[PDB]
Amino acid sequence: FVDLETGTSLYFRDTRDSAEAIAHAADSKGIKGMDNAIDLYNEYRIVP
Amino acid sequence: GGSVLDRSVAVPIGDSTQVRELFVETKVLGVEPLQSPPSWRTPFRNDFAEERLKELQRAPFKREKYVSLIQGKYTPKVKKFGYTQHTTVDDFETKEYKDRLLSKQFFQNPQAFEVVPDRHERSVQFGGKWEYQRTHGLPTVDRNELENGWSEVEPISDGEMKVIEQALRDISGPRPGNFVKPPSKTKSLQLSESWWEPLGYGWEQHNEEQKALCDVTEQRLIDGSNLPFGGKLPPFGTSYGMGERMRAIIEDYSKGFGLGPHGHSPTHDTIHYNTLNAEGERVRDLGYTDALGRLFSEKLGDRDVHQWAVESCADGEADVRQLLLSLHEWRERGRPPSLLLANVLSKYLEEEIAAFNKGIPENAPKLQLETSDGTLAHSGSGGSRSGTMWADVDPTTFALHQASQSTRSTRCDEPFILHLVKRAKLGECVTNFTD
Amino acid sequence: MEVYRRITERVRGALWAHHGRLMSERQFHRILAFVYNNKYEYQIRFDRMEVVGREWGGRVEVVTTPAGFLKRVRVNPCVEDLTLYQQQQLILSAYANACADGRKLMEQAEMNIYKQFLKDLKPIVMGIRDNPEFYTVSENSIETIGGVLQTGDSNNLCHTHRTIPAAKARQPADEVRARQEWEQKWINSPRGQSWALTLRGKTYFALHGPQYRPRGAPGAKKETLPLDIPAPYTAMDEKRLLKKNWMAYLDNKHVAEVMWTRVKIADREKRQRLLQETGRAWHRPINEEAINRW
Amino acid sequence: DDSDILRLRAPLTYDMDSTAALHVPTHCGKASRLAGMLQDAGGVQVLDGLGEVDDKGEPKVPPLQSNASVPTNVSFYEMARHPWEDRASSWRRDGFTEGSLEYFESQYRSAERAVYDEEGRGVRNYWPSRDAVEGIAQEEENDAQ
Amino acid sequence: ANRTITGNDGRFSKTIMINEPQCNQALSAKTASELSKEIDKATNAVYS
Amino acid sequence: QNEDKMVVHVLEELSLRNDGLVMDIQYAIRENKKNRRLRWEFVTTLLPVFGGNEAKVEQLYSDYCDGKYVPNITVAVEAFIAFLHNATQHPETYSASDYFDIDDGKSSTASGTGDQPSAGQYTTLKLLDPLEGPFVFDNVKVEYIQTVERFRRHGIRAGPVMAPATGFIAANCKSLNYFTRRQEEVVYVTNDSDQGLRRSLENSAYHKTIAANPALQYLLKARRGAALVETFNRFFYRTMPMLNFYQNVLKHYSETIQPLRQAAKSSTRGLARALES
Amino acid sequence: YHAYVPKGASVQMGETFMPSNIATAVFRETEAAAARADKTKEETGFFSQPRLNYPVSSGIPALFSKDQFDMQYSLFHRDVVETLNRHTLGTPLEGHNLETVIRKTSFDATQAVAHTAASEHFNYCFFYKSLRPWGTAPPPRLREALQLQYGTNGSADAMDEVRRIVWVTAASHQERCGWVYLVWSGVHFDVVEFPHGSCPIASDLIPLLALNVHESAYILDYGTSGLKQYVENYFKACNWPLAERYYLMAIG
Amino acid sequence: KVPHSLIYNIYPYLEEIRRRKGMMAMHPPGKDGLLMPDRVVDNRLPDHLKRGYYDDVYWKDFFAGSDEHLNEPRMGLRGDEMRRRLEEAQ
Amino acid sequence: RLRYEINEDYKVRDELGPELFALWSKAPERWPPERLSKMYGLDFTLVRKILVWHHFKACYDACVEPDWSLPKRLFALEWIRDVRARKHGLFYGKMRFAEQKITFYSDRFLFRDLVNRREASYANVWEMDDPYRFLQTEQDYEDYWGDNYDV
Amino acid sequence: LRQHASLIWRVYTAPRPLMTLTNGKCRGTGCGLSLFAKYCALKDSSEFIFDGPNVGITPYGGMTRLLARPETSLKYPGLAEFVVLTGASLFAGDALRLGWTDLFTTIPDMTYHIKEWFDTTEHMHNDAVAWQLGHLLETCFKMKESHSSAMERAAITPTRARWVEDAFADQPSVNDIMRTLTEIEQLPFQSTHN
Ligand SMILES: [Mg+2]
Repeated sequence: FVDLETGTSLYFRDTRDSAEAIAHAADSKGIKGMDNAIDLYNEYRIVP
Repeated sequence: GGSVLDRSVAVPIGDSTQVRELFVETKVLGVEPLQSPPSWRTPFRNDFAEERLKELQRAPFKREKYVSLIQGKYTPKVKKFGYTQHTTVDDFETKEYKDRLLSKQFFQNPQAFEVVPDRHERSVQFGGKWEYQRTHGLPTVDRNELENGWSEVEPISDGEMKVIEQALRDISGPRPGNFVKPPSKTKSLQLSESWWEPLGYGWEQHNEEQKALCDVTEQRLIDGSNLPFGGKLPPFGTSYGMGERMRAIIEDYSKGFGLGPHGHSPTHDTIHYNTLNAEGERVRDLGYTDALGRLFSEKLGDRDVHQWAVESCADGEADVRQLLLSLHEWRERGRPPSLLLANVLSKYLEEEIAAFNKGIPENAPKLQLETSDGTLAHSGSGGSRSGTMWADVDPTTFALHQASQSTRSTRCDEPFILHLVKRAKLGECVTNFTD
Repeated sequence: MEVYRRITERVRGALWAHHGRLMSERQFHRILAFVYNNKYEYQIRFDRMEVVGREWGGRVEVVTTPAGFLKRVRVNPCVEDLTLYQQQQLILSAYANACADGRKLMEQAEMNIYKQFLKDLKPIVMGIRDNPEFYTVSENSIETIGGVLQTGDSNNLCHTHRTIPAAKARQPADEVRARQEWEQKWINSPRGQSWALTLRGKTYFALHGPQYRPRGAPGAKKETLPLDIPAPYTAMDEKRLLKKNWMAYLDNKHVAEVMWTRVKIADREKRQRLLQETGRAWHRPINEEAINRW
Repeated sequence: DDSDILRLRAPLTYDMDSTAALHVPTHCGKASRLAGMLQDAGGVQVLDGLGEVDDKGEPKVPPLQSNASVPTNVSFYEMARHPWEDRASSWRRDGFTEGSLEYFESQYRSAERAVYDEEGRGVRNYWPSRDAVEGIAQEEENDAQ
Repeated sequence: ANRTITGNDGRFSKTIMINEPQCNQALSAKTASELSKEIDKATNAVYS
Repeated sequence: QNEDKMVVHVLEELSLRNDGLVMDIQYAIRENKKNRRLRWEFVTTLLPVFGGNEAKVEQLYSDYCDGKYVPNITVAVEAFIAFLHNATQHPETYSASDYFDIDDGKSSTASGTGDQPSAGQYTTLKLLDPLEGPFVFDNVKVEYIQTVERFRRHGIRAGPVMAPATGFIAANCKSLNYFTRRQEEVVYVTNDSDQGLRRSLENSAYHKTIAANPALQYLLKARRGAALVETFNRFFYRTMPMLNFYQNVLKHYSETIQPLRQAAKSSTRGLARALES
Repeated sequence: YHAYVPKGASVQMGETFMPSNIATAVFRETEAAAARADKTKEETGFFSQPRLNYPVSSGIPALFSKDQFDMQYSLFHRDVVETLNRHTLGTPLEGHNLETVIRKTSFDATQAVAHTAASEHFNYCFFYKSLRPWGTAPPPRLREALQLQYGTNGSADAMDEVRRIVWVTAASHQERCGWVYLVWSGVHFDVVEFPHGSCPIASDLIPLLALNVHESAYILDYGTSGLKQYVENYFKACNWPLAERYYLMAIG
Repeated sequence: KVPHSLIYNIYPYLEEIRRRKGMMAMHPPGKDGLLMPDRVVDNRLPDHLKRGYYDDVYWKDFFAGSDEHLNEPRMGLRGDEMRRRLEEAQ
Repeated sequence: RLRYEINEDYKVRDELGPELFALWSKAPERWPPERLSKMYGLDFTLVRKILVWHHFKACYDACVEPDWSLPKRLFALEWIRDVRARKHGLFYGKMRFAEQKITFYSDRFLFRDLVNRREASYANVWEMDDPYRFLQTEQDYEDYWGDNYDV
Repeated sequence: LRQHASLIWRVYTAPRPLMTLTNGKCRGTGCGLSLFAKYCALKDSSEFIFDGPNVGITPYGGMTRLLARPETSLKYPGLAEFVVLTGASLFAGDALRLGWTDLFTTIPDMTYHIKEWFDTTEHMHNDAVAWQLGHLLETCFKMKESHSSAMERAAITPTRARWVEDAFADQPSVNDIMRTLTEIEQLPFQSTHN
């Protein structure tokens, strides 16, 4: 997954609006939630 | 003490007489309550007299040499980070804290505090079986001083911020070696393992480097035939897996990273780099060389480099070692020439540069050595400073390439004519043979 | 969280990209941990104070800690006659303007935190670019197996900047030592002697003398020379790993490489967006030779 | 009429248009939560003449003021700082024991001014005698003694 | 409860479909306040 | 001739015996040429003296960059005066661009200097912030900044805050530049030895319109008669930083040159006898 | 972002110098560029121009200004290729090598279009591949070969002599439409002059160096009388080592 | 569906949802964390310049046997250490 | 035969000096497990485990006795789950995986609690994480302290 | 009003990725609902009508913001006044050129394919998620292949842009706008400027 560059742009989608990602009105800056790593080592394990 | 809490204790100024005779001006500001001075400004609560007496009694010891009583010990001892033994910082430790701590430590075990320790064994305890609840941890600092007493932080301006993030956006620009790793920097693998050394890993590269850049009097040549697999990677299913983990290590260490000229990773899904050695050929036909390089190697001709250096410097001109160094690093290991070497070459080669420059149309690139701008990087001049077509070339590759041109003598140190006769009769195919 | 972790990954990645140094996972997380705890401290102290939002006239008052917690609500009996719906909306809008004021405060606080954080990164960052071997090439210059090709256009437009004095090294440390030399020179002068008896002088000595801090008082008790971590000259996490187990070596270098790539991709995305906003770039690929022809 | 469109730009009061301001994100999250928060605060307080101005203009029932200010002593980097050296960084460094380092540095200094100028003439020599290179410092022996 | 909003869930994906073909998909106050529930309960789901 | 040198002669001679030093001088010169700020300062300072074409002022700016121009002390003095005038008549442009320190009436103590420092006056002539100033490398720029602020805030007069005394071309001397050997062409305005700044001020046609300003009254007359000297040197440091720059270049040259020639001859003869042997 | 930026434009740093007017004009030029890109994607034939190994955004050093070389590359050569594509589709020559187009169209009047375009395509290609921007010094082995033929009792006399014979050959082709090649006959070297619409592969030689003697090549820079100067400069900018490895491959 | 046994893994996530109120939710105004390169920086030096460049900061002959950091790896070396290299070569 | 150890990023040698011991020593209440847990890039169970070990090492280092209630405090949820499991299936020990309920929750099962958490608010930060927020009813307090006959 | 506005906000702040497939027309608050999702796809049928001064009211749905971005003033000066004053429909091409969204597709029943694609996916780790989502986007919704400028549906096709900027750009009233317009209607068929 990591090797194929594809989808890494998506960590950074907040960049799509320039004057916003500076302003920080929306709390969601990241793929799964509030930031890109909130819990890296915990969340994903909820899948069997 | 910078702080709101850091005001002092009650101090004497004398009777009305001495007060009027002390102060010249007095200006008053409105009444507000008395904050009790914190524990560290309080002289009776902070007295260190015992510890200071200990320091003084040991003070003459501090004036002598440090000497290891293991003779033949040189290397320093490592003190690690966060060990309690080594912590010198007392944030709130007053005499008060040190005493509360002392007492708690003493009633933990007394036998730590005896010069000759008696047997220390645990007995029962008076609070209960759960007594640790009323006992444990370290003495606690009062929370008022924890929160409020701290120094006033020196305000950071916007200037220093903009500087820091400028430096932050300087380092995020690409380094030329990372996307496609030079075969020269991928020979450098060493593991502490007992299976890594028996197989010379980078041997063919290292052999190439040695043969091209080193005199034959001093060179060590690794032979692949005697090496474990024949200096190769074994065929797939044969080697019991020695070969496979070999390949895995190599492919993982030699992989590139960062972004390439097409703006994508080397491993990116749909779009590719170096298709059918399309870059390999692009180096084949271009090659890495300055125009200035060959103008110099043309005018100098046969005669001795060192001789030339003693010539081009009259006695008072410049250190010979300097322009010798810079010349060597410019010719092989191709680099931008230092403005020393550029000044020398300018007043040396002026007629060859004139002759190279005399025909050119107006809007086309000329060849010029002028250092009026501070920096030497020949990506900075437009490549027009020297004759270079490249922004950067890694030294090893440059040296291999220009040594593949036969001009200089490395293995030709021998007698001249014998060298040339070996070159003619044995050809260059004499090294087809590995024996 | 996000703004920080992005910059820290920038640092880690760059650290391995430019020199062969790895940052220990321990270290990488403990940076972030320090940012976090900073925020926490600011919270601890922020809850001791209150912010007052007010709606119509002054007749709806809402007292709330800057974190957005609600402590009191005062109301005119006028409001009591409205409707449950409008009462609710009124109080809710007062609460909103309170949260607004609080959030203004907090955002100044956060700017302050960001500054401290940067200041703490500076010996590392300026550790890697302040060496005699560090360099960069322009992002638009082609890279080929030998080395990097020259960008052709506008031979005036490429200026190479240099951060280091090329003659004998003057390091930040020499500058701090210079600063305390001038401090002492000023103090020990006659005009400085008279100044040290002023209020300005004693403000200066209370803030910036550590040497006079009584034993057990919070804060550093000496003045510290600025940290020097020259990147290519200091082995950090790669040598311990290389001695112990190759596998962890390969994994950690892999992590650093991945992070660096990711950072670079982000920078490409921001660049692309800024390019589209100003209309120099289209909204779908119109130039495919810039991609497919490699 | 132009004056009427001039009027549109004024912010929402409750005196003119009888509607509260919209502010959207707070309404989005906390709209259903409000009863809870309110009763946690022990209900509202109905006071009299909160925003009602008196005869000469003075506030009747003086309004509540915010104590809030940005705390200026709170840098955490100086709170937890390096355990022996007092530096404020987050950087973990394993130092060497002071006094190991001192001795070490001393013997280096001695060894190097022994090698590079052995005769104490004062100038740097890159071609040292075999006796000065493989020779042991007598200071070591003297320290044992 | 009004059968205004309907849905289709795959393992890892979620489909929320607004069904009001009569008034030309114009959401009422109740239906909108409902959608802001289904959207964030679909979006804050674990497997989406 | 081996004695008298110009700045260009020095840089082209030194270009052989110090690579790094010259590389530095030149990088710095470039970065100073890039600032719009230093340009605007030079221009708007020297405009009143010539009063004429900004073409000549711009030319003189570019020539000033190379050491090919130093202002004549006469021109210097009347430029300073012209400044005091233009800043007083309409205060808005030159108190929002050129900086004076302002009095705090929140702070009051009894002294003759410190009271004129305390209420409604200009305390000090302020130098450019370290970002907009003359060049410093980005190693040290942070510590430089911190130091500048720490010192201005707490009223420390020392280091980067104090302005070095700049030299000018003497009244009798018609020479355009600095020279390595001739020291009498260059004239310093010191506290004790003055260049007639006072007698030129009082006899100037602007003396009364400047005497009008209550704020300038402290910088004209201070317990330290060095208020005028400090205002002067500070002004020409913040406006024309590169006079001190080149002055220090030549200073350093004349200091270190002969050791370098000894090293050169010794090493070259080393490889010489080594070679012929 | 590379894919999204049009063909000509350079991607750089904002200096915030743009007034809104020209800032909009730019977006409009980009829109047009997108349209013409969509039509060039469909106008694409079998053959195409070669990618250049060296940056030509500025001129070719010591030889061409930007306008000269880009009047060769983006004007004459691309026309040649449009012609070649127009006439190799709907014929037995569809989708074959550049060779098997050159060689199977050789010496016939009926297919003269296809052959002329093909050979010009090759010549231009080989010309671009024959230019190394800052020039190069001729390798020892090639010098040894050339000396055994052209050299008369002088050191690398073969180099001055070869760069003389090339000049003479160039001046002796009067029509100013064609090419001058240094080639290997397979038994010896020589400098041959090909007329426009003729190629060394068609005559089954092996090409080493190419020089473009079309008047359209030197007109913008050296004028109409400047051919000598032109050639002299060409040797400052030529690529010898290529000629060498081709020579050595020819021999074995 | 989610098994009852695996739900504990969601806990830390759910935890800092709860704990994200206040300053922890706050981002620095103006700063996205994505800093694009603008200029080009090269600090590289000719060898003779760096021979004595770090003498004051550290000892003289700082780059001595360093192969990566020098274009001439053997400069500054005293004779012995030069001899060592050949000694291991043969 | 013992030479390699998994997870080389955090070494036991390096955790001997406990982190920020000069702080949470002095007011251990202002330092809940969260503040420290941001320090480690490991999963939850592991980092709480490590924090326990830190506290104990620190205590033994300072020559005072450690809080033995600390492991119960950090793991409180696990504690109570084990107590109620022990009362349910009748056994003494620690519940393991085989004996967990087989209930299958829906995808969005956590929504109610999610909006309850997302909208929570706290007067101070101590209220935010106190150790005892796990407990509401009396049954909770009876399960949490059954061990100390003191409490 | 409050519930619609707050709904828009909900879509804007959604924690996990929320992809709004826009199939068919949007009136004002619907425009808001579709455009502010971080992943907003447009099919050919997608449409935006920001109107309501025609029903005697001011536009709602926040799209006003999008129309006022300095970007829109750069690319299409005057377009903001055109769409806000004149109730006028914008289409997929216009929403793409303005950079309101990155994503567009022509594939039938896209929703089914998204479903079945995310059925075959395996883990929840954000590496995996990032790639799966990203690959989905690149293969369909970004137009890498089989797309042209002739084919995208556009109201503002470039002559129209020139006209709009001649009429509505930088005019300090509605009145100025229509005496301008009135002066434009008057042009002959033979003038250069017609
Ligand atoms: Mg519930």
